[PDB]
Amino acid sequence: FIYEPFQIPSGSMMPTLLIGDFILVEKFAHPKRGDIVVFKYPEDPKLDYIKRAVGLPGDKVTYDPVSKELTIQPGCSACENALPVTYSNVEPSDFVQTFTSGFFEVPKNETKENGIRLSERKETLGDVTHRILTVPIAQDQVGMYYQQPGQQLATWIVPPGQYFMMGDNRDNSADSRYWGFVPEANLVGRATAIWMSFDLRLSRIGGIH
Amino acid sequence: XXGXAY
Ligand SMILES: *O[C@@H]1O[C@@H](C)[C@H](O)[C@@H](O)[C@H]1O
Repeated sequence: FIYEPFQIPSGSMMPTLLIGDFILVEKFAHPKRGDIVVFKYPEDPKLDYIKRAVGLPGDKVTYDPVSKELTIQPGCSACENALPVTYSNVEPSDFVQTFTSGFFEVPKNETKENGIRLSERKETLGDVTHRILTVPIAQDQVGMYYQQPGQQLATWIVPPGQYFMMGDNRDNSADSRYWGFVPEANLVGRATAIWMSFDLRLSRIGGIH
Repeated sequence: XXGXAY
């Protein structure tokens, strides 16, 4: 297995990956659902993106922008079956976002002026659980989504050999919702570890949770 | 290495 280091400059994967993390990526030789995947950006392959592989080839992906919850129906290209997906109670996150924008780690009992407290919950997609963050005052403008020809707004059927990527910082992630699918050829590898974290956040070094 | 990932 070949391993490539990457730095995380954006908050698109909060709280799983924070700005200032240096990660290791294990290059492929296929990603499973829920994998944190680094890939070459389709519109501009000179740029590398990191998102969660939320949709696999053949998946019917539906996103409710109000509840900010996903519905997945696998192997459907009159669908056959539905993937077990669960959501935990929404609770305050450790983070406050200011409104341009920036992220701060504020104590849950404290408040930051000109800021909004982000919400946190656990999303389970079949076998894998991870956290997502949501901005309580934000909601996607479905009209800005990438619309798949033949499909309704906010529903996508993942073509064979391609993937649907979504960030964990749900309201702060330029992902498959806006720019479409990620082709197999574009996949770089799977994120495995945090080798180093600058603000030094040595407590972050280890596995990805 | 040390490239970025957005
Ligand atoms: O590459 C760096 O991070 C991304 C998110 C920004 O758009 C760039 O300007 C750099 O700061």
